[PDB]
Amino acid sequence: MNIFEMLRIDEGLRLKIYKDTEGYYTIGIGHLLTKSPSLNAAKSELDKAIGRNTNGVITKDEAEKLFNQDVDAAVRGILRNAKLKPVYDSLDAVRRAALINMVFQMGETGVAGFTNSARMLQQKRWDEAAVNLAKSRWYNQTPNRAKRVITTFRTGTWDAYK
Ligand SMILES: [Cl-]
Ligand SMILES: [Cl-]
Repeated sequence: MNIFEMLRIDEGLRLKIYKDTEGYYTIGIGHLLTKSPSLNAAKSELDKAIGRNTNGVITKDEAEKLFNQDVDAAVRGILRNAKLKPVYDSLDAVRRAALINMVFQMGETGVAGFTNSARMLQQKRWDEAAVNLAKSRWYNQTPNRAKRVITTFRTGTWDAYK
């Protein structure tokens, strides 16, 4: 198991514009297009992302292309972030995947704010971090995905994904 598969499991694949758990316009593998309520605006962002007039629909390859960009962007974001980078460098390969997942989902900033859990992760207090991570809107809104992510940080294995 790796980051791509992991995220593919958490986000799914949709080739047609859809609304996310928050009600935001999305396409492919969790690619947020816009926070605006307008489908038009969404479609326009989509066309700009793909580089063609899509009319709200894309192919698998297109979706995968957005996905590769998005993962690349997430790692790079962590790496440039002053609060995140150290957390990331302190972790093993599996747990690094867990942190990338949260960032892909909630953005850097979002993640940069679990200040207390970050400290705990850096000190390698797994059980503690997992508890603290659970006290969050994140966990309350997407409890099943969140539990998968937290078990990965707790255990250091891919078990939640098997
Ligand atoms: Cl884009
Ligand atoms: Cl969920």
